[PDB]
Amino acid sequence: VEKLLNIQPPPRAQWIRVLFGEITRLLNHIMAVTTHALDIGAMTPFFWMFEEREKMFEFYERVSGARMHAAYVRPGGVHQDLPLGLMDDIYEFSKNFSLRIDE
Amino acid sequence: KVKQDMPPVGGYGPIDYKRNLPRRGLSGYSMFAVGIGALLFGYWSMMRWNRERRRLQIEDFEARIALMP
Repeated sequence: VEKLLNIQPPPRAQWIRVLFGEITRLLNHIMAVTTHALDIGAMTPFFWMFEEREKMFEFYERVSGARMHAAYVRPGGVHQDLPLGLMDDIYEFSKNFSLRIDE
Repeated sequence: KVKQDMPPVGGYGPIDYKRNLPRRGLSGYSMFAVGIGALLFGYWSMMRWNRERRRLQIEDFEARIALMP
């Protein structure tokens, strides 16, 4: 809609959009892998990692004010910027997610 | 007033993405060496105990044969 409508979102909108873009990518990848395990066998990794996924939705619930389908994206940029103190939590998850995925 | 948007003093400290999967050093062939070693113990001890049990066997047959008449 932006492209066709000749608009650019302000920079901070673009950055937030990127952030939650790659966060969401972390979601869909961790799901695809884990559920690919559970389908094949391997009952547990589904559990270990979807715990962290629950932390991810714990982020969304602060951000957009709902769990999963809440939009938080518009044409001409996102609305309702992050609640004060969110990026701390984002940082904290991103800190040791590396350890857990290596697990 | 001032603006309440998030970003703190820069950098949030470092973060480590890269993969790490280290540390197993017990494995040369030497794993075979310790396992095969354990076998080499088992056959020793078990050898001894079977010899002893044969000794007992003869002794028991001696009980019976002394009984027979």
